[PDB]
Amino acid sequence: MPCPQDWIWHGENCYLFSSGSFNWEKSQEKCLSLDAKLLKINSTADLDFIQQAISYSSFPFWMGLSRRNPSYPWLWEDGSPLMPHLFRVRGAVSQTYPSGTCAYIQRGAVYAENCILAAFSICQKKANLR
Amino acid sequence: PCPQDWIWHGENCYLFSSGSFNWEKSQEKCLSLDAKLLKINSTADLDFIQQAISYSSFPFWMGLSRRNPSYPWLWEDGSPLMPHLFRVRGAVSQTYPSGTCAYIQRGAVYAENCILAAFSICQKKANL
Repeated sequence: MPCPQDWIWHGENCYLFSSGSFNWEKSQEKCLSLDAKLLKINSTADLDFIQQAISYSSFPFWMGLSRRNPSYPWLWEDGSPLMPHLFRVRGAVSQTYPSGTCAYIQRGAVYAENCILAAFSICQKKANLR
Repeated sequence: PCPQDWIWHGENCYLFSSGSFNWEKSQEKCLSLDAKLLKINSTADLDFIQQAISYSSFPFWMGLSRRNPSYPWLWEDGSPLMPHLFRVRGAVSQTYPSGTCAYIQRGAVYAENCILAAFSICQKKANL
C-alpha cells in the first residue's frame, strides 16, 4: 500500500499517531527520526480526517503549529502560516511561555498550551505514489 | 473507521484481497465480509484505486460483469457503468460459459472469462 504499516493514508500523505506522549520538542524529534514531521493541516479535508481518525479519544495530540508568544503569528514547522478559517485556536493564547506556545487537538478542538507540557502527537510524511 | 487490513477512503472501506480466485468465489468472499466487489462511481474512485495499487502488476476483480456481449456491463447492484470513466479492454467480444467479468491491472480495466483467477477489491460503508 501507499503507506508503511501502522501509518494511515490520506490524500498524498501518511499519518502516524504516536505511541508515546512527550513535550512538543521531543515529539517533533520523534517524527524527524521517522523521516516525518508533525501534523500540518492545510485544509478542512485534513481537519475532518484528523477529527474522524482520533474519533472519541480524549487524549491531546500535538500538531506542528507553534509560536514564540502572542506577538508572533501561528506558523507550521516549515514557517508557512496557518491558513485562515480552518480552525480556531482555543486555550492559553494570551500568555507567554519560555519554551513558547504549541498547538494540539483534543476532543476535536484545537488548543494552545505551554510547549513543555506532554501529549501524544501525529506525524506525517509523503505517501509512496507513482 | 474501518476494520483491520481495510483502507479508509471517503465514506467507504476497501479491501485488497489476500486470495486470488474466480469472480463468483471472489464475489462470495466479499459477501462473507458483509461487503461487495468494487464499484467505481467516479473518476475520483478510479484515481483512488489506481493510486492504491499504482506499482502492482496483479489483476484485481471489480463488481462489473455481463453474461455476454449482447448485454451491457453492469455493477453487481444492476446499475450501469457511468460514461467516460474507463474503457473496458481485453476479451469483450467472445462468449464464455460463466460470463465475462472485469478486473483492473496496471491502472487499466480489462474483461476476461469469469472462471479465471485474480485478486479482488471489496468495499463497504465506513463506521463514521
